Amino acid sequence: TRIKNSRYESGVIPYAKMGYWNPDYQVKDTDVLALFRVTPQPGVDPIEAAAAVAGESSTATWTVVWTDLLTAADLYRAKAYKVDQVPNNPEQYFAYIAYELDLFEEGSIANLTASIIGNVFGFKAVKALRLEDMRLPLAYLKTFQGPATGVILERERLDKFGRPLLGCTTKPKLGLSGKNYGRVVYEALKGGLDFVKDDENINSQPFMRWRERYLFTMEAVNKASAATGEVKGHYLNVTAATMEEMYARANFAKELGSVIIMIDLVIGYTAIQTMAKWARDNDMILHLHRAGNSTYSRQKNHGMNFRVICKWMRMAGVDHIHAGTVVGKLEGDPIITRGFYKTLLLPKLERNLQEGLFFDMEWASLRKVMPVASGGIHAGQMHQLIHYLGEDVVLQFGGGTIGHPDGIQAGATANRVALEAMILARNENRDYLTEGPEILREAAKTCGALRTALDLWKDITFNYTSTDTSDFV
Amino acid sequence: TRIKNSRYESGVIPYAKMGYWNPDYQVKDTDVLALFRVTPQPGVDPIEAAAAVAGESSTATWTVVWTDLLTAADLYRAKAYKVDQVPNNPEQYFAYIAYELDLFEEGSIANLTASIIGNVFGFKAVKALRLEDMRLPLAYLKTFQGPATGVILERERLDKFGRPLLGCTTKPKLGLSGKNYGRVVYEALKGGLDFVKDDENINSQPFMRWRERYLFTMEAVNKASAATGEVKGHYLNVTAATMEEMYARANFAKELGSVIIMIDLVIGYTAIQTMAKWARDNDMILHLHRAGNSTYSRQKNHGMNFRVICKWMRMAGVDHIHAGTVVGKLEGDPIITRGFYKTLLLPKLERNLQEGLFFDMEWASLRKVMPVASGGIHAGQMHQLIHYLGEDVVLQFGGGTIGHPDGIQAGATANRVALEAMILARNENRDYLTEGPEILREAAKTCGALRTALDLWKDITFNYTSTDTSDFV
Amino acid sequence: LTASIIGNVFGFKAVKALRLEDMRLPLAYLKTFQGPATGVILERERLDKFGRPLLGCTTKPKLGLSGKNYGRVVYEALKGGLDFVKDDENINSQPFMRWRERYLFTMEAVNKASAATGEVKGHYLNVTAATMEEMYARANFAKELGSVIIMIDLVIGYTAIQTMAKWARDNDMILHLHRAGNSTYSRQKNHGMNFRVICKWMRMAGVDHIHAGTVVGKLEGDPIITRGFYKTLLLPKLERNLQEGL
Amino acid sequence: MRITQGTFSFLPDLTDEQIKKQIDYMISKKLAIGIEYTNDIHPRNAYWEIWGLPLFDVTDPAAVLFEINACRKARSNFYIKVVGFSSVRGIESTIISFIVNRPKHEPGFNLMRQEDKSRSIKYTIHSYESYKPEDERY
Amino acid sequence: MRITQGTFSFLPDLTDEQIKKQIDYMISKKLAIGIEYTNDIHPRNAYWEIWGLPLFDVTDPAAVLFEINACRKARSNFYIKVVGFSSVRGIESTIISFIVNRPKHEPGFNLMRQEDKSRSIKYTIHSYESYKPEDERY
Amino acid sequence: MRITQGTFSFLPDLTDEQIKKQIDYMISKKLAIGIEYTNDIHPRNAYWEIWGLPLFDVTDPAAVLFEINACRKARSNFYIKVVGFSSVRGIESTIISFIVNRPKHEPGFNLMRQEDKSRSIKYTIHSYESYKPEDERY
Repeated sequence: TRIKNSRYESGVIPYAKMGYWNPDYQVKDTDVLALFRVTPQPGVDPIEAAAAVAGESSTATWTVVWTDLLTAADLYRAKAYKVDQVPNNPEQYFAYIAYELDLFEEGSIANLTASIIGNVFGFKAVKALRLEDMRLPLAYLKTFQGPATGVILERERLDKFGRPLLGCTTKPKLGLSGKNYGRVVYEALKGGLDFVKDDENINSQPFMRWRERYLFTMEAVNKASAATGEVKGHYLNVTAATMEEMYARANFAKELGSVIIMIDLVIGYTAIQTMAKWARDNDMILHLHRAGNSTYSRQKNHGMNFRVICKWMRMAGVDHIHAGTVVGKLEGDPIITRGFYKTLLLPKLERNLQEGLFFDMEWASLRKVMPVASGGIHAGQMHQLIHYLGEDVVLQFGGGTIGHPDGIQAGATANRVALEAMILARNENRDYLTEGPEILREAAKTCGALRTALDLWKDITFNYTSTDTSDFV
Repeated sequence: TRIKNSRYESGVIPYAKMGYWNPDYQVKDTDVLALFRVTPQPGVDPIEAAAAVAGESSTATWTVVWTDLLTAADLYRAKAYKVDQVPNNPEQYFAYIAYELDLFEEGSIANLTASIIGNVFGFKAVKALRLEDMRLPLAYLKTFQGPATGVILERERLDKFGRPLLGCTTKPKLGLSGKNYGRVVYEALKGGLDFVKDDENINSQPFMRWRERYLFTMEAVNKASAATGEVKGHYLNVTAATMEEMYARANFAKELGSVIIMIDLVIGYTAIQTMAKWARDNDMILHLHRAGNSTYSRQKNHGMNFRVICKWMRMAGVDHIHAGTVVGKLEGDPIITRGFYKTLLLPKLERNLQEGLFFDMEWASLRKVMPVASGGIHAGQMHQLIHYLGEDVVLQFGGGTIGHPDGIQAGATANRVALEAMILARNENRDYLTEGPEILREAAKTCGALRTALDLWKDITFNYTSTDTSDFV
Repeated sequence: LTASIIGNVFGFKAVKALRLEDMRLPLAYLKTFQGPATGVILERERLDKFGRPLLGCTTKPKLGLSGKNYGRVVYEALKGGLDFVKDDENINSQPFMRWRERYLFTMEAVNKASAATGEVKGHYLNVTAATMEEMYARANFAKELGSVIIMIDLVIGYTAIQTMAKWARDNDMILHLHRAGNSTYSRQKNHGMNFRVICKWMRMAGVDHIHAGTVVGKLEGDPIITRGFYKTLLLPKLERNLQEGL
Repeated sequence: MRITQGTFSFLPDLTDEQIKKQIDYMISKKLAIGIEYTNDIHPRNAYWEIWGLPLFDVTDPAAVLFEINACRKARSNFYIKVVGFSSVRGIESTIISFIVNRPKHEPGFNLMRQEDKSRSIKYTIHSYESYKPEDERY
Repeated sequence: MRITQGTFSFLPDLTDEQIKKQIDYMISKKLAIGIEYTNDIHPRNAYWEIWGLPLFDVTDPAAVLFEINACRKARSNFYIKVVGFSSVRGIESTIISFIVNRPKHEPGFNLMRQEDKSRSIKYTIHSYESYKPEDERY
Repeated sequence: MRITQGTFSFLPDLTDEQIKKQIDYMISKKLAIGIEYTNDIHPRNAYWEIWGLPLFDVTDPAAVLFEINACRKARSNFYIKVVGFSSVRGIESTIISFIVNRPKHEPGFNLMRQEDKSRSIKYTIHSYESYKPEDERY
């Protein structure tokens, strides 16, 4: 007798008809925008698919519920407002969705992600789904901290400008003892590297508990500083099972004087945000290793594109983040990669279909995240590295240092000299990309360390077909 | 010069040659085993790919390093000991890899995943990669806590046995105030549901701050208890940006006497592990919403299969985890899903190629996790539900409850009656799968709400092709 | 915000007189603020009183009464029909009555008033004090005894007010703000700061109540100007209106 | 005693004509109209029992007055109130709630004074009728 | 009100026939069968009175039905339930518990709302019948 | 030893011609150019002695090179560096800093090891020359 008869009378109706599809919607400067790469099941109308993604990631459900009336439903419902066919693919479409600001909890990556990537990726009606880019609004971006230290403050604390930084992940990955670990750290830092680091999987294990590594490593870092006159640092990994344990390692790092520490993306968003606040509160540089990322970022048909993670992580307040190399061993298209670097460094982003940046985006003055290039690179590629990656980046040579036949110090010097020669040439306005090999050759004439390096990995290359590629090239 | 001449002299060599490929390797009961679905780049030797994944996720690096000599290298190297082609996909192969127990930090999901899924997914030489299954050894498992509560203790705290539990995610997902939220909670619990819950994205927003929801919701929960004579509860979502904020909400839940709380997978492994300990130390049931999971568990060619997540989360200590409704609106192949439930429920696990379980695995007496079926289900599928999902599970009807025309109490009663009716029939040894529609229409003769719910979603079905299917069907 | 906007300009020799009439706080800046700890809506929901103005009473005489006596007035006025009763702005802790007695006795009167009427009753327990520590101690005791509401004076300062707004938000308590001292700079038209500005700052700070004026009462209150203050505090959006002063 | 919850409980019980005008008011403000009741008038009993679903696009006050008299009939010895709900963005809550039916006699409340630390007291308010099972109240 | 503890309390009271079927089921799953009762249905009363020792190697459901009726005869106005216990290593707990006897009329429960800090409430649920001595309940 | 602070300290000391090119680069980046010096190369000594005021809208590298030499002449045995400051909103900081003069010989640093709690050490780095008054260093 009280049963309803209207839009809210019990029963199932298509999402496109529940208010989730509105091609006339005018985007508000306060809306959170998302761009998905939708692949609906055969037989499913893409508009209805986009609308299902818009519905299920905001306020809808598979059937009509009258409780909507008890809220400002017309405002809270997300709207799919645009659907374009993917350039050369009859099975994919780019769906633009707008979300009202009031839907999200201020400064929480977890809540942001809970809505955006909560259930939509498992919908049967949608054969494949991928989050390609997001437009975080100024007013929302202001509720976040942003990089704890930031590229500018970082360089000022390190007293190092106008040139990339150099680091090195200790090798072997696992297995080394504390005393020996520090040995490697001393040699590489004194040799010329700015940083040395624990591997993402180096925490606390039977072959080496963490406290010894911290002690010995700090002795190594200080000797190096005293042996070079530079502010040196080693990424002490505080990654652990619980927040209490992580705090225990970060605080010990703080007590011993470390300028920097590291964490793995695998700890999770909440732990990350917690650490980002800790770093801002404790004048520490916070390096983030993207462990596990490629698990959902590699393929072009499903998952999340790394540039979105770049936005979220810069918001969270992380100081460094492996954004990829272009000539290394890991996946990384040059143009898409330029996208990642811009997202982490620029104060404002501009739409660029080639780079995969679908939205213009102000950064509300949040500090800059320092990009890290690591995996498979070596001196000799320096011209390409500078050319693609630029000035603001940490060039990390793991085996590219320790592998040198004349010792760790030698490996490090080779990289440091290679790096400086190349940017001294850049500054001189030389076509260093072209003159590259010769520039290194001309520098190696004065440093045996470099000469050797240049011969060892002379033809070492990683040419393969990319998976994460542009659609407008 | 004191250079080298052997296996550790500077230089790059194939992975299969660095000691990462061994078809004769003898698996130790203490080893951690992994099964990867590998898609090598055209021109790459499957075996060399396997070995690469083996090396890159263990101790290897693109170039030899003599520092291996300072460790028991031969022991810390992971070894791919078996590689076979996937049944009907010549581009793919299943690769078994063994890791030394000493490689992992005890009781840490972060360290575990940092090694296993750290960088191998972004390797160029491998076009696609997916971690299909893991074999965690007793010795390692004993270092983890396991579910804080466990199905058994949970059932004893609720005093409800021999039948699935019933829940309902409040709808709309977002937009509702605290006062109105409590109204829904009272009505549904009172009508027959065992649980009601916050949606994964309901944390604390402008339209509703968390503390109000907690106070009103607890008033609603106790009223339902007094009105039914049952132990009732509501999943209070404590998901937040920082760990401190999460404790603050969990503690309030504990302060007000809630019997259960929930968190989103999106907070991260470290935050999850931290909360699992808190729930164990505070007698709280901890529900985990798989938020974001399908972001890497959907496609069959790349990512991580959900059962791996089931294993990591059971180890972590979660009490509930969404494991799918086979006939719901989200992906769910019946055989693959049966494996999900077994992983979470059984004390011993048996290899079954149809289910996707590639290893035999003792659970080391770790407690059982209560699987949760949620998404587009309604009364009328009850027979299919009991048949596919089983006795131990929480059937969650969100829209399938609140969408009832006779109100929320009625909607809940329909589900509660259908459930008991079907269980009663199952127990009476009847072939309920076949007699399902009858058993319901039969019980519906005595319950209007049920009848009403049966006519409303009679035709509603979500039949689509499965993306994650067995390779041995 | 205030340090920049009103830090020095008002004492600049070259400017004979200056008055901050209004400000437009950007949306992106407003999100960095908490806003009312409780808010009108949730407040009416915790009181179960809608569709009508609420009723209060400031105990009189302003000073001099004892705790025991203070509770007498509270009980009588609540049971009589008022929704609230309150400590006067200058009632804190003094020789004629220390705060703890007042809190103890008043809470008894409140609970009696609730039992005698079937309504949720409350008494603004004033936690205004010299230091933050002391204020927390008073606020926390009110929290302990179950008070549904407390009050503070604008005279404690912006930082103490913001500290309290957070506390009230985190402890499910209604936060009432008495404009103590406001007219000291908001009365004249040629120099000072217009009250609608303070209304905005205070709404941003997170206070739950604020004296915004009576038009026909004993205190300054132009009907149109006052209407401006009210909208500034209630409306979800403000519209330019020269007649009001916005 | 007289329960004074509700917007007009200090005034005499409203006539159906007065109730009618209050409905016209609610209608004029585009509100959802709900009818509720209980025999547990604790001021903190936020969720009274609901009478059917709320009446949404009401235009004819007689339709509402109808249910009100229907509920009165089915719950003579219960408290019954009418509630007006607003969906406007900044409100999304009740903006009116008044009593439309009271049992003949209201015993009142019992107050418990549990002695805690020092002079502190943990209070408990409970209606006398609530000490009996529902079907035996009023 | 109807106490809905028990696996089938939303369905009508089971017949001896249906109970016999449930016993077959329990027997098929090698469960240890016990009978318990109380006149205090507080949802948190984990320890009902036990009717003798639990029947272990049950082969004939009549033996169980006999005691169920024997208990009924002795505690006619008490709630009576049957429990199935599993000793399988990972379980070692009840895996089914259903009502086989209800008193004639159930008053329901009383809800105490003790006001603690701020808006917090410490609740206490108590059956109206439990306010009387056992020999005088139902 | 050789102090490696500065952007190109791993390359041979720059020639006035090479320096001239760097000044070109700075000019193109619309940077402000400053000249600073000290005889206390402690890496944490963030404030070297400033040489006059920074040069702002520079168009001729020779002008800058003039002061670099003017300073070299006045501070033969001091470290001297050229700094490039950017004022772009996001940067507002030094974006290049290189050495343009070193004393004839650098003794290096002393490393104090003050034993603290357990195995922890509170370190102190100090140049051997800094142990001498300014007018006697290098």
